[PDB]
Amino acid sequence: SLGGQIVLGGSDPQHYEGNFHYINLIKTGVWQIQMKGVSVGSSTLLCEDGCLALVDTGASYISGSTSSIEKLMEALGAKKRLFDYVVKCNEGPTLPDISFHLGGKEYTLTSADYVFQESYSSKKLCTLAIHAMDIPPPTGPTWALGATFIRKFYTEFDRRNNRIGFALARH
Amino acid sequence: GNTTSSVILTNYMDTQYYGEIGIGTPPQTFKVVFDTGSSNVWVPSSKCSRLYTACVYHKLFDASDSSSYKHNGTELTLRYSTGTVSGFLSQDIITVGGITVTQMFGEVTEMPALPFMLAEFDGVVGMGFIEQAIGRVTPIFDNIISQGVLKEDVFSFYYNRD
Ligand SMILES: COCCc1ccc(Cl)c(CN(C(=O)[C@H]2CNCC[C@]2(O)c2ccc(OCCOc3c(Cl)cc(C)cc3Cl)nc2)C2CC2)c1
Ligand SMILES: *[C@@H]1O[C@H](CO)[C@@H](O)[C@H](O)[C@H]1NC(C)=O
Repeated sequence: SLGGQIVLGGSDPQHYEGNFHYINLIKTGVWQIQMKGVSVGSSTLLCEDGCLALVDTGASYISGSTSSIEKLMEALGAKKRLFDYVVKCNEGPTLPDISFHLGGKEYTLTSADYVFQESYSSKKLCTLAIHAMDIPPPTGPTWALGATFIRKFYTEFDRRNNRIGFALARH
Repeated sequence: GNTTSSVILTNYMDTQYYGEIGIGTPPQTFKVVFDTGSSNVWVPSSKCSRLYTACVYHKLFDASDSSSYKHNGTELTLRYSTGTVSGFLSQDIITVGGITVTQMFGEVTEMPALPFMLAEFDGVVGMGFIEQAIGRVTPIFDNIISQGVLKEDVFSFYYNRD
């Protein structure tokens, strides 16, 4: 069991599939790209007029603004706690797909990608791998696509071209 | 150069992803997160009081065991939401995979217990841009690019699931 891997100088094909799709950075300076919408199910709940997405390898979770995630969480039936959002464990597996519109594509996570399925009991609450964090100027307000996103989407950070590239991770 | 260098990472509970770097001569090894949301290198200092929980259980850089250490001492600060992280500039040799680079990095002498005491790793290598660097210190991948030994000016991440 390999926990993960960084490649300096290239990428490892052994750990992704298909081909990289790329997105220009908005500005050199920050590993941030334009986002064109966040879906919950097949409907666009959020980020409808464009918004920003930081691609943050040193973050555990996917984060939005407090105002965005309140809305996202509304839509998931999820409950607010001091530090996290939870659902009742038995509904984790039925929770809808969440999609991130990035460049030409939808980047879709299922519930397996964002629910910590620690139980299946209705008596027990499961955490979500998505949090509210308000990031201040310059970088923020922005979403941040942390390890929750990077686990699903193998990622290349390209300095020569100031782009970021995504491939489906081979596990 | 046609070199690509990899670094095996540890997945702790799907919440922390970190791997190994060496700092100094001979190398002092640290667990670090490679953080495209930041641009500096920080480790705990051997000067961080044992009265910091966040320091008391991680590995500390000791400049006085290192023969390639070069002193700087410029104080530098990070504003974290739970309290301030601070220390001072040092320069030494750092090895990431097969790669060796002379690098300015920050030695931390105080940080908040939360969240840092729960970090399973010791430090951080920022993989972002000089613009976001505190004190405009040249980031490590900038220094790796300047060695001109890489195949392409890119770096990639794989994160497994637990
Ligand atoms: C994705 O894997 C790890 C997720 C994860 C889990 C726990 C913590 Cl506390 C973090 C913190 N963690 C983060 O949020 C980073 C996420 N992206 C932007 C900057 C960031 O917020 C950040 C936050 C703190 C920080 O402090 C520098 C001090 O570094 C140390 C750290 Cl960070 C830990 C220890 C023991 C010693 C030192 Cl000197 N540097 C960068 C930075 C990038 C580590 C990330
Ligand atoms: C530390 O290094 C920086 C390099 O940018 C320099 O500006 C600063 O004056 C240095 N302090 C010293 C050498 O004491």
